[PDB]
Amino acid sequence: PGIAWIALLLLVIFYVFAVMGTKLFAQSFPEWFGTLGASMYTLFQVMTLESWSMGIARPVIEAYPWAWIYFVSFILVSSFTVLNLFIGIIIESMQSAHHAEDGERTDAYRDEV
Amino acid sequence: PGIAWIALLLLVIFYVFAVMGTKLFAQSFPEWFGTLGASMYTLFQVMTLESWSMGIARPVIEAYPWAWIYFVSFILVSSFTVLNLFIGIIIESMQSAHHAEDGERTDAYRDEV
Amino acid sequence: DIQMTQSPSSLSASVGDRVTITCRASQSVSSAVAWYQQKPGKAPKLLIYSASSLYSGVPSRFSGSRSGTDFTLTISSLQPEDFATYYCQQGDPRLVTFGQGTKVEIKRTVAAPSVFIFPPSDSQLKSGTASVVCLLNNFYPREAKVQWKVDNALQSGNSQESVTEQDSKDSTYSLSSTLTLSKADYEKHKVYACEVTHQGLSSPVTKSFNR
Amino acid sequence: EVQLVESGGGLVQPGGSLRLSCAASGFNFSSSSIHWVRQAPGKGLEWVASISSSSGSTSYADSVKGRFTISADTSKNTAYLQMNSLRAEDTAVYYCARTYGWYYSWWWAFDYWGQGTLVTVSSASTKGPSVFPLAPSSGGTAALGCLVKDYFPEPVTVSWNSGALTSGVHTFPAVLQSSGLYSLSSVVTVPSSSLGTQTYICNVNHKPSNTKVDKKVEP
Amino acid sequence: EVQLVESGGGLVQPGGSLRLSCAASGFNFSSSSIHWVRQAPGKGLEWVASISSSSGSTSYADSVKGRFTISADTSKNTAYLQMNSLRAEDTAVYYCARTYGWYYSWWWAFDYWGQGTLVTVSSASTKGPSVFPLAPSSGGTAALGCLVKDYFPEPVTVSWNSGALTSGVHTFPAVLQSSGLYSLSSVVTVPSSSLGTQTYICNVNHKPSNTKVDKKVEP
Ligand SMILES: CCCCCCCCCCCCCCCC(=O)OC[C@H](COP(=O)(O)OC[C@@H](O)CO)OC(=O)CCCCCCCCCCCCCCC
Ligand SMILES: CCCCCCCCCCCCCCCC(=O)OC[C@H](COP(=O)(O)OC[C@@H](O)CO)OC(=O)CCCCCCCCCCCCCCC
Ligand SMILES: O=C(O)c1ccc([N+](=O)[O-])cc1
Ligand SMILES: O=C(O)c1ccc([N+](=O)[O-])cc1
Ligand SMILES: O=C(O)c1ccc([N+](=O)[O-])cc1
Ligand SMILES: O=C(O)c1ccc([N+](=O)[O-])cc1
Ligand SMILES: O=C(O)c1ccc([N+](=O)[O-])cc1
Ligand SMILES: O=C(O)c1ccc([N+](=O)[O-])cc1
Ligand SMILES: O=C(O)c1ccc([N+](=O)[O-])cc1
Ligand SMILES: CCCCCCCC
Ligand SMILES: CCCCCCCC
Ligand SMILES: CCCCCCCC
Ligand SMILES: CCCCC
Ligand SMILES: CCCCC
Repeated sequence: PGIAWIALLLLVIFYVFAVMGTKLFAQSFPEWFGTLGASMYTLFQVMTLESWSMGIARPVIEAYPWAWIYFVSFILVSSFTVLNLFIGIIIESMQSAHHAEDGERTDAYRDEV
Repeated sequence: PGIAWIALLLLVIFYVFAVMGTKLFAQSFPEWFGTLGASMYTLFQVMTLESWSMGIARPVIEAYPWAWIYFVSFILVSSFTVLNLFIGIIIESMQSAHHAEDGERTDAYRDEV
Repeated sequence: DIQMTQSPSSLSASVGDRVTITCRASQSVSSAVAWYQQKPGKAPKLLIYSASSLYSGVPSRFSGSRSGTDFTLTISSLQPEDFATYYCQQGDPRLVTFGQGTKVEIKRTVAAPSVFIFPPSDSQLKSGTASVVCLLNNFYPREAKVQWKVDNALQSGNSQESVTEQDSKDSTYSLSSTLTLSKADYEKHKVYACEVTHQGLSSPVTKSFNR
Repeated sequence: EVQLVESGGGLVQPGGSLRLSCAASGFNFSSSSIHWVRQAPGKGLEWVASISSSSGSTSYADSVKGRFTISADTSKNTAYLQMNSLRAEDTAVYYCARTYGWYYSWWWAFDYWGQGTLVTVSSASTKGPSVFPLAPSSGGTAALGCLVKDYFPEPVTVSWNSGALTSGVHTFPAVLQSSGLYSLSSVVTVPSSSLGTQTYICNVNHKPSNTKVDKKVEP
Repeated sequence: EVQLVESGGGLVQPGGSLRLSCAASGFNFSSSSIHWVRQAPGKGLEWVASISSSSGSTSYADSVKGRFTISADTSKNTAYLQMNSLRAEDTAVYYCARTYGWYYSWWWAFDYWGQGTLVTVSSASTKGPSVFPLAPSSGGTAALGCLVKDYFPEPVTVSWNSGALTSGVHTFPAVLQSSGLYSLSSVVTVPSSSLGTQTYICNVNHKPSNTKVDKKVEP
């Protein structure tokens, strides 16, 4: 389907949280948030939830203790879009019985032609 | 209908919370969260909300007091998907008057043919 | 540029004494510091993480403390196997620095060496060059003196000495003095001796052979 | 069982290159970070590089930036350090470490350390050692052993009866012997009454030259 | 009323098998957990196994892992312990317990305990006992009773007039009598003036041999 039209929203979320991380942490953590690319990359590394993820997390939170509600929100706002989006498709996919009728009318009518 | 296409989402939720439980509790509770299978099984046992459920819960929370917001979230995020999904079907099932007309158009047309 | 200045460089305390090691950071790193034990030539092992928390399996005599910008490793009762070099660490994905290190040496009572001498090997004489090995086992302190005597003529410039690291259980030293000589001067002479002049000996003890 | 077996070091000519492998076993490699930390003979520890096994992110020290390159293959379950433009400073023992966490990642522990491998950057060629027994003299006081002379580069791994005789061994560190080859001794003390009871073999090995030599010592 | 009636134990030959049933009654079986805990004669309690009735999850002790198997049928409303490769160590009294909770599950209480059933692992065969009255002598001081000799295996359940005479009873524990059979006594003290007022029957029972014997005692 148009499931790549979905990833546009996820890149928008990456973008907005990367701009946030740039506005918040560029002066203090330049290698991780000094550019938009660095913020994108650091958010991806945190989203991996791996060793490097906690490694990035710890100094940012030592310097700015509130920073956690940044990261957590990025993990929540993202995951709850997908799920919600992913739960809407199922509803918009359970409207295809009418589509089976569509094909069947195609059969009968294109014989009449 | 495609009600088994729904259970894919529930297995995705099981998967993500099992990966969470693995990342959080594997080192400290290996028999319950040392593998992905163990995490899946332990989450199912907790979702049962039975004697074994609280039995699993108590040492995990004694060791990590925050762990409750893990379990609770697993119980919430799950149940509020189902309900929400379950409340969307009803809306997408109250659409079928147009379907009844569909069949009635099938009748009048097939004789026409 | 996160600098870690560790002190002292070397220290020597008897068994049971209380050892302190300071490591100062240049800014508030509040608890990123770790402490490591390294026995010679072996892999470093983690003693302390979080600058206070003790790694699972470390004895209770190791403890970590903090004062603002100055971290401290304390050994309550120094054991002879605690002979090692200790390192303090920073922590970050993007940069990691260690301290200069602190070598902990053990102190014990005076120990006289077991002295031995070895003749050159049979197949070693086939090389045209021979070596005489004078062994000094299980002594303390590290200072010793090995003199060579070939036909009661003292040697210089043809011997080398190698000392082991301080032992884990008895905390004593071992010394190997290798005397290299061309086979010509080996066969031209008959008396060979090494004379140990150690602190734990009243009269310098000599070991000799005759070929 | 949770170990990091590293290899690939040894001798290399200046301006050359060398690959170091660190195979992880017993834990989850992807979830961990892998580290290369070097120690030159006679100094403290020096951080070289770090990498996330799963994420692939890398971080290098300013002293070796661009010249070294750290990588990690999760399928091969092993991290790697490729070293280029090697020089005299790079002559050191390199160690492989990990941070496998949720604990140690929020502190950069590093929790476990590999055993170490030597990298000597020099011009001269490899040479195997010569193993020469050291003859005894006569229920105690029997100092015997074997000498290992004229090898280059380091190291020589000496044992006794394949690890059977451990107590009493005083394998010495090597010396230079201006010629330019390493030469060490390996002594052990036993009861003199048992000169004939047990077999006394020193199992010398020198992997740069494949010199796997077994020699018995007897009066 | 909230009870755990267990059965299925007794005598079994070494290397054999035996099934233990624990029927729950009076509470919600599914919501509870069921437990088998054993006590060998002359030691403390030893945990054997636990199971969630509803969830079906099981947990076994390392001492009996693989050999035993715990199960629970919610329709039959009963838990089960299947025992295989039985040995001399397994000779013990096994107890069935529960944790029915929201409060005892967050502590693993266990709240209620079944009454117990014996499992003796031996080679010899079943034997019924011999019930021999013990004659009195003459408003007090009348010690009478009956002896129960030559039975195997344990136990013998002695009563008096179907539980009518309870006070004054001193049913003894059994002894071995080197031959290899158990032999106990069962005494009771009454007023001597009532030797003729009440009937004194000791209702001996030995379920391994179905020896249901009633015997009166009189001077
Ligand atoms: C939750 C942390 C669990 C940590 C357990 C281990 C670490 C500490 C050791 C505890 C052992 C305690 C033994 C004494 C404790 C003891 O035995 O029980 C004392 C008390 C009474 O217990 P129950 O009502 O469970 O008693 C049942 C009896 O009625 C049956 O006879 O327990 C309660 O407070 C129960 C209510 C749950 C209390 C937590 C509910 C949430 C309350 C928070 C309200 C939030 C509002 C917002 C505030 C931010
Ligand atoms: C503002 C938010 C909090 C900021 C986070 C602070 C960074 C932590 C710095 C710790 C200083 C280090 C000293 C060791 C600290 C230490 O001993 O920690 C104990 C331990 C930390 O792990 P370690 O590796 O230090 O401990 C090893 C041991 O666990 C076993 O060897 O586990 C914790 O409890 C983690 C949870 C931190 C607790 C904070 C979580 C928030 C709890 C909230 C509870 C619910 C509130 C609900 C409202 C009613
Ligand atoms: O270099 C940047 O990308 C950058 C952008 C915005 C801000 N700021 O909003 O403070 C700082 C740095
Ligand atoms: O062990 C795994 O297969 C595995 C699962 C999840 C992730 N992860 O989403 O980070 C990585 C590895
Ligand atoms: O596992 C449950 O969610 C559950 C469902 C139904 C009942 N019940 O109705 O007995 C108990 C537990
Ligand atoms: O306090 C914590 O460390 C914590 C851990 C896990 C979660 N959680 O899985 O949502 C929340 C807080
Ligand atoms: O080789 C890898 O494992 C690898 C993984 C991820 C990326 N990347 O997201 O850029 C690159 C390499
Ligand atoms: O490993 C790094 O430091 C790194 C930083 C940024 C990017 N990047 O913006 O693609 C890649 C690697
Ligand atoms: O009781 C257990 O230990 C158990 C664990 C896992 C599974 N299982 O994932 O099938 C079954 C039993
Ligand atoms: C992404 C939201 C960050 C909020 C920062 C709050 C600082 C006190
Ligand atoms: C202590 C680490 C907890 C972080 C887990 C992810 C939080 C959403
Ligand atoms: C690609 C690996 C999927 C998880 C396999 C789990 C095997 C126990
Ligand atoms: C990456 C988020 C960490 C929350 C403590
Ligand atoms: C323990 C809190 C649960 C809220 C539904």
